[PDB]
Amino acid sequence: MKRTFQPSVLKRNRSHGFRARMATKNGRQVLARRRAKGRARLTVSK
Amino acid sequence: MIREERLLKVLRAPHVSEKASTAMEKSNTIVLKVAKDATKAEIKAAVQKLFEVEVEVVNTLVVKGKVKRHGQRIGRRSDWKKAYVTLKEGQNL
Amino acid sequence: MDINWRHNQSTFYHFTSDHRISGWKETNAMYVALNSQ
Amino acid sequence: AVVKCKPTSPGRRHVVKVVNPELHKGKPFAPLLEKNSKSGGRNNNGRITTRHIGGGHKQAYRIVDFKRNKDGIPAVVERLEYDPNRSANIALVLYKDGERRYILAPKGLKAGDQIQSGVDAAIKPGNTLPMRNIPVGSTVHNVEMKPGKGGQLARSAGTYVQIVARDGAYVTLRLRSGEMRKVEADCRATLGEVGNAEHMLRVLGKAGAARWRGVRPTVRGTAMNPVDHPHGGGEGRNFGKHPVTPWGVQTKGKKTRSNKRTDKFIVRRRS
RNA sequence: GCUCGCCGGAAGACCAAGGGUUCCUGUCCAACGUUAAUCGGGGCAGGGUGAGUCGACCCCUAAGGCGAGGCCGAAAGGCGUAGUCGAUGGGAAACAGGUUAAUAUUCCUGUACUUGGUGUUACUGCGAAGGGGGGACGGAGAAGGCUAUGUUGGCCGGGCGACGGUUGUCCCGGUUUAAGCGUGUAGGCUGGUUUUCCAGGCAAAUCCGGAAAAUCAAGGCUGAGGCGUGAUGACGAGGCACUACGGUGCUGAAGCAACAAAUGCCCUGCUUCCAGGAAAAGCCUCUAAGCAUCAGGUAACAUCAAAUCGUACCCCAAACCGACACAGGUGGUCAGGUAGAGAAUACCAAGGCGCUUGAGAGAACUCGGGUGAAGGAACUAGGCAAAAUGGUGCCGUAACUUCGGGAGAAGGCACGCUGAUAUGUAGGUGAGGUCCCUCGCGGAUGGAGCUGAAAUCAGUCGAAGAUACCAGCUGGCUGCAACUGUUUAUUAAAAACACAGCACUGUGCAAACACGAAAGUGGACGUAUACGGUGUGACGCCUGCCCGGUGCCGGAAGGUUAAU
RNA sequence: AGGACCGAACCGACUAAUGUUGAAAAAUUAGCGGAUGACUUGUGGCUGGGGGUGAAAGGCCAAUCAAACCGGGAGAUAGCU
Repeated sequence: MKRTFQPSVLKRNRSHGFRARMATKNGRQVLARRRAKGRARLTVSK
Repeated sequence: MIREERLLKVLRAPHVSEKASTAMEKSNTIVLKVAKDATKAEIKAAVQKLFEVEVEVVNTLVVKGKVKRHGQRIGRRSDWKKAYVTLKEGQNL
Repeated sequence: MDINWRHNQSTFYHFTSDHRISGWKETNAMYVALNSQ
Repeated sequence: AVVKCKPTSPGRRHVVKVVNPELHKGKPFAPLLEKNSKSGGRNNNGRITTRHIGGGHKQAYRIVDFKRNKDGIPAVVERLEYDPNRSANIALVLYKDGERRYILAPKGLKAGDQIQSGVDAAIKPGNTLPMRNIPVGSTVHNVEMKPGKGGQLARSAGTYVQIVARDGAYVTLRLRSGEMRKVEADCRATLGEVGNAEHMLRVLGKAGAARWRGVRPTVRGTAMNPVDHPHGGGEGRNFGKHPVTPWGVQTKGKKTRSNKRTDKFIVRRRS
């Protein structure tokens, strides 16, 4: 059956990637919480 | 021209294997590990000027590093670059 | 194995399915309730 | 020429076509075409603002000359063409100085026919000229509402506007609505009536024909739940309410004009 | 290794996405593998991915994103002009053969092609975020010409055969060759050329558009395939010499023709139909400012450059998405034989597999199937399930009907094999020869050869000739819904939703209406034959009475009536 | 010609049986509907929570939907167990 995760790298990055978190106020606050929690990978880039 | 300070840092090791060996003893090509940011003009110039031979053409691939592990600790090795340097008819090394 | 066992015990903790008991177990409880009314 | 299709396969049983042998079978004139991307009924916020729109055939826009600015230069009608963006047909015309333009095609106008815009134009159908020079009681289409702006009244097929008065700097116009409106008399207008009247006689026949003009289905309000439409719910068919829009405003009677700026120009509302 | 079975429009082959070393070799069997394991997609180590031509990057753009200024907004921020990004689309160029354990249009051999830089030489008006062309583009249908590919004959090499026969109307195998370059064909489109003039293409224009003449009747554009060359080369069934028996080298015959033939190519064509079918760059042209014995343009030759990243391997799956080595999901490409209308179906080729627990026994019972005396719905909520029907041709076919249907109504008959008509016909294709020449990829004649239905008559076999697989059960009365469609992903596919059609009502354009503190945007580059809302729901005959209540529309006299 | 007819791919999901600590958190097998269209599909884009989208089922919005998920107010409150 066709499950929910149908992967695509270009949609992974355009959607949840770094240049797209940095592109706005609230994604920069996301990166700030991931750095402050101290996190090995911030976004999902590769 | 390429400066000689750049041109010394490019070639890194001769690559020893059996594909390399049959490339030397069968098709004049010496195979050698180069700098990761080394272009084909740099490798050609560096073999022209550091082994004093005449290079016909260079073919460069980039080899991806293998994820090994020690114990239960993984790690990728490291990517390197391998240059197939096709020499002319007059060569030794 | 321990991590997979904790997550695979954590599978039906937030479910919704009402005809299946506990999210997964097949039954006849629809007919039992419906016949009780 | 309207044509009833023979009833092979339902779907064709009720179709009436409006065929026109004088339309150009071929490609339109290219440098008066441009891209016309379809929207889906959705504004710059992405949201559906006008419902029921979407799909349909790909269409290219045709720059139709509504202004009719080339004054005094005659133009022969080169051909007539199908325009997908309108109810009427468009005539491709060729001015004497070698410029082609598309105009709305009036009623009698065929290929090889002289039209002429401007003040000293002859009064005959196809000639755009200001309404202080048109006689009272003449059918007139493609009417401007502000001088220099372009035609906006009576553009849709089979539609005309009658000039009934010339009191001063204004002309009283019986719009196709039935409404009497004052327009400034310097506003150009094209003589005759616009010419595909039989457009209204076609009957479409099946559901997919509506679909291919870009008209998605219309779910009626009473078939929904109360969360969706004010008509909603009720255990079989159940209306019981005064009929409203999906936003609660009364349909079936309730007047929704509020302008106050253009009420000066309305002599009598429609009836 | 020999047999046996399974897939073969896939369970073969090649990719994209996705993964990321799973690829290949050596080595180990702890754990992983639903068993054992010497094996493995497991552990460990080593190896492996070679590009001017493939793809990305790059040039150009769609939807859409972002957006200097800007308009707007308590702040955050919204929208958006110039612009700038964004492929799933447009834009230069390589093919055959060989090779590795593992890469190959990348390496090697042979033969090519493309775009830029620079230099020389000959001629020369060049020049844009500007003008024009072009790129540039729908659905369906129909043939015609081809090819891939296949079949048969010829040729060449080999065999004459475990059991009757098999020197022949016999058996097995091979019969392959590309890009590029040259020619220009079956088609398809368009009249061509010269001169003058002009309110158009923001300016200019020799370009485009337009208006006059004059002359010629042809020119041009495009185009599959074939043919020639590439190629006296490669490949080639097989033999020969050594053989770490794994193979390794050497040598190597024929290498043709006929017919059939695509869903591929001519074809972005042609015919037709409404529902009227991207953009921008490369490309070709025109000039403006400027530069004008310079620069630049064109042509030939030479020379240099073409960087960077991807390239392993799986990819309908044990490697991706499904927690699993999960009976599920996953886009594109190639598509042989026989029978067949066919990409169905049966059996097969190439190729790949036998599904990572086995050995027995042959109880009840469960599951998947086969058959069944007599009866034949008596079962049951209900013919649920099963059984039955099932092909092609011809005959024949009712009520009712919107004249289309109903209709494949219903119901029948024929069907294999052999021989003759006819040493294979009708038809298709069509050589050599002959005739003419505007002479060749020509047309006329001619029929050799190949292919080849279908029908009748005669005979013969079986219980049965649509023999397997595949492949309608039919009829009568009636409710609802007109019809095709849509819907409760995961107990409801329906009479429900939709629908064409009808009506009412709003709406005069800065439209009503909707999203939006606003700007703005959709409505719509539309304009009342249009658009929005509401109900009803093809079609036919129709749609009666009630305005007291609630709503809406209209009226303005009087009563009451806020801020002030 | 056709929201035409029969029928594969392709899309679907009408019936039955199995399965129901499944091979599978919705499938398999045998039949079944559509199959040139209101079709189907790939790649990208847009719409967002009292909001979207809806041929309307209160359906769908990441195995979640009469108001998603995450985090916080938050140790809500619980005359009840």
